[PDB]
Amino acid sequence: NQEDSMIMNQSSIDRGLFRSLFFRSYMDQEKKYGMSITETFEKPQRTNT
Amino acid sequence: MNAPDRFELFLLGEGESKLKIDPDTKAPNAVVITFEKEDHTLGNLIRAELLNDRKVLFAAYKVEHPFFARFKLRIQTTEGYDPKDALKNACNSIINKLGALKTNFETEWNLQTL
Amino acid sequence: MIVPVRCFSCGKVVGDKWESYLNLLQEDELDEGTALSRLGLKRYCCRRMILTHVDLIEKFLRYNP
Amino acid sequence: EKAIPKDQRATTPYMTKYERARILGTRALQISMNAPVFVDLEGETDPLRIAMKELAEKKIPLVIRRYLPDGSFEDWSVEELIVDL
Amino acid sequence: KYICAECSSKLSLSRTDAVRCKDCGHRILLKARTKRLVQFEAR
Amino acid sequence: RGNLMGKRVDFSARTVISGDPNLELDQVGVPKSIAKTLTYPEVVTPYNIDRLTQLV
Amino acid sequence: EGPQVKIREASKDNVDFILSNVDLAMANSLRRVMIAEIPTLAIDSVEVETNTTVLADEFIAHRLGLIPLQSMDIEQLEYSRDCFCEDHCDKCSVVLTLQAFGESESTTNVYSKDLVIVSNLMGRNIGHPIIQDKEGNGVLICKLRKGQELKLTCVAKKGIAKEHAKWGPAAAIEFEYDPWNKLKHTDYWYEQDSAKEWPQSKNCEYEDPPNEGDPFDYKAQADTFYMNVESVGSIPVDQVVVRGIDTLQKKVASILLALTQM
Ligand SMILES: [Zn+2]
Ligand SMILES: [Zn+2]
Ligand SMILES: [Zn+2]
Repeated sequence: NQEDSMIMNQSSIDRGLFRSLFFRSYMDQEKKYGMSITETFEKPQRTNT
Repeated sequence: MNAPDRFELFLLGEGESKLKIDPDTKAPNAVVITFEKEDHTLGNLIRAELLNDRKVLFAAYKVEHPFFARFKLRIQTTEGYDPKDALKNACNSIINKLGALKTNFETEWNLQTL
Repeated sequence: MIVPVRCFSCGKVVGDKWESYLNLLQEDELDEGTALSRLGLKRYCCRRMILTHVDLIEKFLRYNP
Repeated sequence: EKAIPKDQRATTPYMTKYERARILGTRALQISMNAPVFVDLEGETDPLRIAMKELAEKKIPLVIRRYLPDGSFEDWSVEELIVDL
Repeated sequence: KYICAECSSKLSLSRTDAVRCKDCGHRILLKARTKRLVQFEAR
Repeated sequence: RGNLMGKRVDFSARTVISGDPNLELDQVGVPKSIAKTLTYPEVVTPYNIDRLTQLV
Repeated sequence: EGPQVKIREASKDNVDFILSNVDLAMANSLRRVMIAEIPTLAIDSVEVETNTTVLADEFIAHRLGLIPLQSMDIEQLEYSRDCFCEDHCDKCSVVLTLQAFGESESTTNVYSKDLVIVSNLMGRNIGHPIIQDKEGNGVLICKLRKGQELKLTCVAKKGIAKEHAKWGPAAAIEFEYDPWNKLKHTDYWYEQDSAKEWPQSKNCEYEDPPNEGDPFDYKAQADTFYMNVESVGSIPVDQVVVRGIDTLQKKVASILLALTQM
């Protein structure tokens, strides 16, 4: 714990001490580049890709 | 992301011996016993039992790093006394004391109604 | 959200008495310390674990989902 | 004409730490590239240790060109250099 | 395959179909959890 | 001053530092993941041919 | 004769006793094995089939793991890593099912008693959730609103607290010795008077107060250790100490066996 460091109890850590949930959100759009042409949300099948 | 295997602390790894005994050249009749996957619990007790024996001269336990569940016990006895025999005697005495304590605790618990 | 299952410091189970703690605070109108002592919390670790907890689970359940 | 004869050299005969490091690195690189080894190896495989042993035994055939600011250079064999370290 | 944020009713819509809830005008159209087996550990 | 005096490096890692009384003065602890990602191009030699084969 | 135990008091999940004619190292090792080396049964794996509560699957799984489970017959149970089984066979694991859902306007509280044992215990009183509250509900797990369905399976394996604190059979293990400063092990921090600043310990009444007339006893050693063991509920304190002693003896015997083999 030198240099202001700290020692944390492993038992407490695994027992519910300072556990956190991190949520990250990704956004996607089908923005149209040219009329009549738009992106599609489909699983690629390796054909023509 | 690379935390140590928690179960590995008390479980022997593949191709790993529980005890590794090697000679020590620092002093005559000195040996080093590396205990794997063990903590202060057994090392301190074994060393304390060893120090209680008159024949045993030096008995010191060292933990290299908290990350690794392993320690080293340096044992030096008098001439003509094999350190392994001293360790075996200390372990037998520890077992006898533990059995006596268990029997006493059981008797006391049985005697008490609660 | 919910009261911790076990005390962080020692590991004593404290989740059983949270409802009893609330009942003692409300039904019997007892003070925090007296209620905690009655519940059987001697070490201050469990005392602060129970006292400092906040019931955010009810607030989350206030929403329709 | 710039080259100075073997004698009448004003540079320090004692080996320099930079020179020692450079010689060790060059010898280790050569050994790693399957270069001949002039010292018998007693169960040693690390190139740096082999280079250190060769320097201790003065078996390194390298040279040092002490370059003066003007441009003149003085040649020094590893064997004659004195390693204070 | 999909649920409504408010109605919370299954839709099971397909491709080239409106993404608006049939019961209400809301069109959040959340999706239900995967049917694949999921396992977690207390560690 | 952006690409000649100071330029980005391939073989290098960066991360937090923690104290360790049980380490030698010249010895520095390294994460296993960083060690795996970072590599050294050791040339094959008869001295360590077996060791390199085992590593491969 | 050896070391003897003087149980000052006993309870359902709390026993205070005194150990005499025992070394400090032995007492410390006993405490360590009792807090860490005692096998216990706790939920290890959580499989979610239909969860829609406000909480998270990992969160609820962690909460379930800490739930105490009966482990009186833990010795009969075998570690999963030891027995040759495909996955969580009845011989090495206990299987429970948690099912719940809300209704019109009454929140559904999930407790330990809601867990239902599904595996065959073969007449073994192991894996039953521990209930100690007066109401008997148990440990609160979560709360479900209308339309929130909770449906999961829990597999509990034999393990020790060293791998995870959830297996800890004892919450707090108080260990004290030398109430009066006879061995000079501790130098009390004082500003006006050491005795006044530091209140006398409860165990002080069980030892003769020191007399200033006599000199310091340099031959004295730690003895008469006052130990209070409290059990979470999985194992009674008496069985907790018995199992700790058994585990320490087994470890010493394993060391001896390794020495003999090598
Ligand atoms: Zn506590
Ligand atoms: Zn809708
Ligand atoms: Zn099995």
